Amino acid sequence: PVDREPVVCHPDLEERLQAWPAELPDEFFELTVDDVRRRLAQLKSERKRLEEAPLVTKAFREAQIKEKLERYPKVALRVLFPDRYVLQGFFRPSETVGDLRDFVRSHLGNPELSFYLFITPPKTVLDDHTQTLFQANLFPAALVHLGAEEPAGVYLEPGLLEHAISPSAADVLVARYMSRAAG
Amino acid sequence: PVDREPVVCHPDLEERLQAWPAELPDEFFELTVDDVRRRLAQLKSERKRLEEAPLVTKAFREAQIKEKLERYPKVALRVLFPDRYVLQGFFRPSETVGDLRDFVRSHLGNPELSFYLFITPPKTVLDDHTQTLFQANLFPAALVHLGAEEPAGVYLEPGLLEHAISPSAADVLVARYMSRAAG
Amino acid sequence: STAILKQKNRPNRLIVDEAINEDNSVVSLSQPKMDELQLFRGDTVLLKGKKRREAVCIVLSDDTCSDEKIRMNRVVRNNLRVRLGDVISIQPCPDVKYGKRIHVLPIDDTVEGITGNLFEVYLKPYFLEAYRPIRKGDIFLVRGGMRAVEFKVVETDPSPYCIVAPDTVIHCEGEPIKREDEEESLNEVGYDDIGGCRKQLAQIKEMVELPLRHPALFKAIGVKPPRGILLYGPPGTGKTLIARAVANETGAFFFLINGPEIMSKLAGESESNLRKAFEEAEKNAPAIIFIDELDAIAPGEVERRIVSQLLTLMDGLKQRAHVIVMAATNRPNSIDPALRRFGRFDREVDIGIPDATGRLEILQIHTKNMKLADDVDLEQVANETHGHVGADLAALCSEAALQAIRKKDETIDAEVMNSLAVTMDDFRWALSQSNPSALRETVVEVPQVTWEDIGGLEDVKRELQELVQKGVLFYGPPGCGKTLLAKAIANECQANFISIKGPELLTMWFGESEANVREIFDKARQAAPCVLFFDELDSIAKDRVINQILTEMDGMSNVFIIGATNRPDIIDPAILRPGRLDQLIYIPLPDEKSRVAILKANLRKSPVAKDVDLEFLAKMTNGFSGADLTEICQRACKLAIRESIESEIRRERERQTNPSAMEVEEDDPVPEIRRDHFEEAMRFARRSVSDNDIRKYEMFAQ
Amino acid sequence: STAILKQKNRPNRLIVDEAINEDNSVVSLSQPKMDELQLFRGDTVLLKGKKRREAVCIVLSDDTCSDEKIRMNRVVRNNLRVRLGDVISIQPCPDVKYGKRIHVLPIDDTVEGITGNLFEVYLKPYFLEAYRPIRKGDIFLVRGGMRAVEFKVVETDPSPYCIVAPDTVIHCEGEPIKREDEEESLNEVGYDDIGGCRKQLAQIKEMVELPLRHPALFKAIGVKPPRGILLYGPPGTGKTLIARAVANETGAFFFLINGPEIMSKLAGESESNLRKAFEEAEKNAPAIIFIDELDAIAPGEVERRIVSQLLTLMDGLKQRAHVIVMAATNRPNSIDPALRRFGRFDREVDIGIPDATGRLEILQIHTKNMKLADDVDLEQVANETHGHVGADLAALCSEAALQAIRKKDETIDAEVMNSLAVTMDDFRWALSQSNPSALRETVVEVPQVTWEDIGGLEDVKRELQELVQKGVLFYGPPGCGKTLLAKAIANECQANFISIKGPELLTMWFGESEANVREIFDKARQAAPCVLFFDELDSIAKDRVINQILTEMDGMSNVFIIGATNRPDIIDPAILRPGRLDQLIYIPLPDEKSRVAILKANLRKSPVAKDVDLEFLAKMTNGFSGADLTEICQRACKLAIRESIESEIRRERERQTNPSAMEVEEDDPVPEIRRDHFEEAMRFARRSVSDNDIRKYEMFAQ
Ligand SMILES: Nc1ncnc2c1ncn2[C@@H]1O[C@H](COP(=O)(O)OP(=O)(O)O)[C@@H](O)[C@H]1O
Ligand SMILES: Nc1ncnc2c1ncn2[C@@H]1O[C@H](COP(=O)(O)OP(=O)(O)O)[C@@H](O)[C@H]1O
Ligand SMILES: Nc1ncnc2c1ncn2[C@@H]1O[C@H](COP(=O)(O)OP(=O)(O)O)[C@@H](O)[C@H]1O
Ligand SMILES: Nc1ncnc2c1ncn2[C@@H]1O[C@H](COP(=O)(O)OP(=O)(O)O)[C@@H](O)[C@H]1O
Repeated sequence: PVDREPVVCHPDLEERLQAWPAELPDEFFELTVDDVRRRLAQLKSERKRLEEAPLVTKAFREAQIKEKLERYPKVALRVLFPDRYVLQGFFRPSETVGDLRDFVRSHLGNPELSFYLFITPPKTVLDDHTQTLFQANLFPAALVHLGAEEPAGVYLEPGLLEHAISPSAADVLVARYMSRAAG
Repeated sequence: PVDREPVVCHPDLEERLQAWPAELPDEFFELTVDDVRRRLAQLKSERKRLEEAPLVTKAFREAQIKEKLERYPKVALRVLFPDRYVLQGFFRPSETVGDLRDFVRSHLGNPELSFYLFITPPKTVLDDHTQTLFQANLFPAALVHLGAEEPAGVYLEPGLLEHAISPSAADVLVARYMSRAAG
Repeated sequence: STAILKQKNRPNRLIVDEAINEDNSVVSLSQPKMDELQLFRGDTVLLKGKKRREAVCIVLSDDTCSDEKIRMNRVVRNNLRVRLGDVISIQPCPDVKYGKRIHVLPIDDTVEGITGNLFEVYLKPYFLEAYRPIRKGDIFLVRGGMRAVEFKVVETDPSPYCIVAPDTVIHCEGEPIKREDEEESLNEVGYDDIGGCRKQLAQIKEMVELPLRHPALFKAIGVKPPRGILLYGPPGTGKTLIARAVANETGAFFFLINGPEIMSKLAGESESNLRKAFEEAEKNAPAIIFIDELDAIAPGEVERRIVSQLLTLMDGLKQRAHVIVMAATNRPNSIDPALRRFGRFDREVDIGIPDATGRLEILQIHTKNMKLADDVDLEQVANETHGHVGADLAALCSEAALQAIRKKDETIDAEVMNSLAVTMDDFRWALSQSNPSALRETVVEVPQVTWEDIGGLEDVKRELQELVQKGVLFYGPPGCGKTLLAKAIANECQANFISIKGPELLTMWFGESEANVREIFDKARQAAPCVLFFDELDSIAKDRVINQILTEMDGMSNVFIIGATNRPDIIDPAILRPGRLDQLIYIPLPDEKSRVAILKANLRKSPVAKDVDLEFLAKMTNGFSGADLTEICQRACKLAIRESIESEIRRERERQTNPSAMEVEEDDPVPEIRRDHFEEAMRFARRSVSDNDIRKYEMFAQ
Repeated sequence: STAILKQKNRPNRLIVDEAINEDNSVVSLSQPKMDELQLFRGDTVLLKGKKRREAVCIVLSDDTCSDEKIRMNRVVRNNLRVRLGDVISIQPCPDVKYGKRIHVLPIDDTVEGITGNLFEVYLKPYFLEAYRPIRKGDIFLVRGGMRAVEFKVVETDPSPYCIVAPDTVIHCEGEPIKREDEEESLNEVGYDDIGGCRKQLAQIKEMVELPLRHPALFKAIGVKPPRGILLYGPPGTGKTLIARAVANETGAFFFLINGPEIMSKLAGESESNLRKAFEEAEKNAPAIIFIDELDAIAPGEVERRIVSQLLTLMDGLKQRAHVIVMAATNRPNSIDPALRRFGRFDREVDIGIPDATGRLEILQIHTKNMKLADDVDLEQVANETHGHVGADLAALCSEAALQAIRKKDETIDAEVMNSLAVTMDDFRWALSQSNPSALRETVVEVPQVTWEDIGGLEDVKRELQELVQKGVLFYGPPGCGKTLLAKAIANECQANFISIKGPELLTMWFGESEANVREIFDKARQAAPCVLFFDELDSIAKDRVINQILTEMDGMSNVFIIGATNRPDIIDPAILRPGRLDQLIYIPLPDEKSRVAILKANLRKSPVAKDVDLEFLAKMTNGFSGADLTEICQRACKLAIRESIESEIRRERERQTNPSAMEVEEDDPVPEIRRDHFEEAMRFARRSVSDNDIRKYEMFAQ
């Protein structure tokens, strides 16, 4: 079905020549008169929200899920290796966790190795290969850590390490699908 | 899987020789002092119920469904024909509507005829053959009316009409599974 | 002898309760009771009351239903001639013969105002393959065409009861029937007609149900019944609705005493009316006496006289009289504490503004007659509709219904009226078309504005400064400082300020009736000294409101009052009589000098160009108001900052080649606001006054 | 210059809000903001406050979060040295180096009372493959062993921040650290420690947050802040809890004035204490002054003197003082109306008994430290626990925790304490073991009981009849008519009756402290004339309660008071002094004659046999009480009716052969209650008194 369109990035490969972000004065951190005026309106609205107790309906949920799936038709996933290397790939929201694990075994140093994926903090391991990326909160874009029983085994792959790119470049592939659709 | 154990009953075949139910005096319909005392306790409890607003949890629902399915492990269904004849059969709670429709085509005058089943009042036709008897509220024991486009077609079957029994007898088959389990 | 039957027939002896299923032929039972009687779901049962009247209903299972209890709706309860709490006897009757023919006729008052065939509209789909059990004398109802039509069953073949088969012939020949006394209206109020509060009802039922239904057993039970109850909350909450329903469901007589209405009548005629009211209730007892708006009585001589008379009648009611007095008001505090003491009104129930979950109930109640489009989500409306009490949502559904009818005799065809569907857009319309902008969250404030902050208007400033240190009407083009002046006063007089727009006085649907009119003045009185500021007095027109304002006004004074309008021509001059507000102050568009002062005042907060001529800004901007002048300066800054950052971004990037380079003589670019910033910022729009109008403002005083 | 950065960095400029996720390293953002910054879920971000202090947190998406807002918990807010509403700057920092080694030490006061290895218990599972971002100086917490332990990060390699890899070495060598002033306790109250009311908090935040946090901008904003607020509801609702949290989250100084405590002190010392209290708040301003139990002050000379002093201090607080006075009580009505008027206490918030949904929040808050068994359903507990305020549920979780510990030094091993799991049975125990049977729904009643209804006790009846037409203590075996006599009095005296059992005075967990003690007397006073009846006075023992009863008692009188006990030996004799209650009336088991009268009275309602000898029934039943005598007659009827119906069923069936047969001389079988009915009905059990006891009752008076 989908094109994975894989890439690999590492913090070292980032140019890291960037100019320092300008340090900020105390003025930036203090509020305008209108800020207070707006902040008050936040408290008022939240108060009124709790008072009337709006109805959450099953029709609304299904409608919100739909408009959410339509907003992000393609899901971007990043598997972070213990060696700091990052494996990036694209997925459909209805893709499973197993589909991700198979995607990992593909680019590995060998499929023979046993491993596991998890999200942090705290450590939560994904046991369910049936589970979709949507209900696993891997949506729309998520970072996943790769664990293993014998981590000395998982090097990812050397050939891909030659194709490895800058993290800032990997984001420009993602930013396309985030601010806009597939093209 | 299950044994349908079919039977057919008709109001005519009921002995209908039964003595009249004793008419009741106005005393039976007027309240004891304690009745008022109990009725008041009903209002109090219902009031307190609405005040504290008890939590309905998904865990409780699934638990209640389970204890409900365990209480009535076998479902009894009665299909009422326009000719007043009643077709009785036993089903599992997880059986579908289609499984019921197939059960009907079996004992018909011919499977070639087109028909439909529905529950009343009001008239609600069961379009879903995937739907289980549980979620169709055919549980634990339900009466279903049999409709057709050309009702002159559906006679049920003559051979079964010879095996047809009394309605009071058909209940003794059901009462076994209602007050007690399958045996 | 007795305990035998009640023990022998105990499985068949049940008590009536409110039903979830609103269907006519459906009654509900508990699953264990269903099994105990060997009852299938959808099976036919027979019910019998003390009245000897029978009924035939289809039985369904209910998980919420108690084992000892049976639940049936209004339709069934009346056909059995029983009410909530009453005892019935039930048997599982399988036999019932398919009707060969039946005879059914409509009730006259329900069918008023329509032409058509009521069979094909109402009765046809109702009886089609529904296999409904039907007995003679039964009165049921069918809902459609913004209407609920009652039908009476004249006779059945066989009798008394049968069921309607597709082979059954329905005979509709005849004339609409006059009502009978024994059968109460189903357009008469009941519990099922009250949404948004189940709890408040349960509290009331708990107190008044048993004393009203059967006081003699409630006597021996030993517990002491409440003599009176105070219902409170805003108007249109269902207080009067609740009183009528409770009295009805209990079968108790109902007497309404309108607080203002009884107060109008001359001295000695009023006292005589209370006495007649209570005496009539005692005569028709068990009865409920509902006093509407109690604060119109006991919150002069005759003032106390009727109150003392009331206290006598209240204290004059012994439990044996079987009378319970209900009273409604806004807050219990507005009522004389002598009433709220023990023995008279002991308990009080709060009927409040319903939450979102509650408004859904109210909607569902009032849409029951009308056919809804599939795109209509009522729960979503419930979230969109705020601050709405029952009367408002009822008015909402009523209006939204009309909108659909507005697509199109004085007498309407029943078929098309029934086929008419109400869409969501119809609701969105009705929710939009008429409503404030009321409640409104009126807030007391102490403005920091001074005379300095207001540019120009020096001739006006001096005038105002003299008046202090009876009222004022500011008028002129909008945005020239009407409101600013009002606060400058409040600050100088060192008083509180209260800002209120005109429609905030009015309710939803721009109702002329306003209780809140005095409520503003009350808080204007609560705070003191205070400046009451009416913004857009011309908005009072959506009459009764204008007068009741003048009354409250004159009633006090220290509270100072200031009106403001951009359209003074339509303001009723009666509010302008010298005794009320002397000064009429005209605030014009800021002149050339005033604009310079205004522009300066705004531009003092950020750097400005060398080439910019403020006097020239006062030229290129003239028809400008203060609101525009303060806006055009904000846009200029916005254009100035966006220009600086895109320049500042441009540099950050151009440093990527050589970060290491530092140039000391090269300094930071200084942001400046120049003429072409204002030139470009002058576009945003628009809102100007006609030159004709200016004359009307000048020619006003007269 | 300013507006540039705020516009330029606008995407990076966010405001702090309360967080859903209670994790230490987790912050939440809105999805659009997440995308705008090109942030992955679980990615690392850097936060910076005005204090220059940084932090590194993992970012997650939140649908409930506003775009302009960021949400972080207590742990993060303190590490950034910021509070709710404050402004922070955020950047998506990918780089962060995996920690080579780190150094972390515990805080001394949190680790008090335990031995063990805190690494293997707390820090080990916390940091294991969680890849948590960590910066120096950070103080986080780990929960376990009925305890929350704070850990401080001494140093990181690299610095200032790093993340903890499985390859990272955690250095725990050292000594527990003393606290620092700049870091507030996380065992200090906050919003996250308040469950059951979100709304009431939002109302309070709305009023007091901005005036306390930055009054100077709130000044220019123009709106007028409340000078004082009245919190009301029953005790243990979180009122004092709320006051401490609000003052804390706003960074405002907190001063508690205990109502009774300040009232004790001698004349002139009290007035001096108020002045010092307010002056100190004004000195440490912005500040919150919390007055606990305000009704202990303003509901003699010095009585008014301190109230007038209070009114001066209240009215003496200008907005510039930056002080907001909070006060708590039961109901606003109990407070002097002079306080509740505008300008002093304008607004009042209702802190009530939480609903079921609310009690779940409270439970979740107090179970956070303890490890729960998998079989524990807290929401189901919430449904089971009723009428519980926050203090009760807190006491519930505290007790239930102990029960598990009760399976087993003065100083406990940290490992086993942490591994200890609390089961549902532990909760069911704790919910069972100690609690009434309080609230209790006390009901006023007017009993229809007369002297006639009471059999025997003629010697006692005459005595009581003489006393009327100061108090009485009924004592004797239970079920002989103690309560019946009390009502016979109320009926003869034509007064109201109030029945209350002993533990109803006590609260849950049988708390000796009772506010409700006077509350009974209050309603006993509300009604009048009234007979106050204390049932089971011996149950007062689960002390302080006995006295405060005597006080209230003597304080009035017309209210008549009657005690009753089946165990008078343990009743404190101080309640029995002649000045309080003279008559001590002993009610014995009904004698042989009395039993005949009792049995007759019960059997008069249904037919009786020819062979039955009532005097013989009085023989075969002696140690029987009135409760037993009325019971044995009910069983006899029950046996009589069951026998008749099974006979009546037997006939109905035997008529199936020949229905047509009618026999006129054959009559209906007449139900009768005979001797062997009573003989058989005598089994049901049991509850008898020792013959020893009888002497103790007779030998009582002395
Ligand atoms: N809880 C409610 N459910 C349904 N309708 C309501 C409710 N409350 C008010 N209404 C509508 O508001 C109208 C006015 O109600 P009423 O009780 O007569 O006035 P008030 O509430 O001011 O005493 C009624 O016609 C009724 O249709
Ligand atoms: N004379 C003035 N000097 C300075 N600013 C003014 C003047 N008149 C109006 N403004 C600006 O226009 C806005 C609208 O003023 P306001 O008095 O609230 O409306 P209106 O005059 O229509 O009642 C204010 O925010 C104020 O900044
Ligand atoms: N809403 C609540 N959430 C959590 N705990 C609560 C709540 N209300 C009360 N408590 C508990 O009750 C105890 C007493 O609270 P406090 O406010 O000091 O007394 P009061 O509520 O009588 O003013 C506190 O220790 C607190 O743990
Ligand atoms: N002297 C009596 N005569 C008749 N019935 C009695 C007598 N004493 C007790 N009873 C019965 O016993 C029951 C318990 O009486 P009560 O006075 O309420 O309890 P106690 O005497 O233990 O306070 C009552 O319901 C009453 O019917």
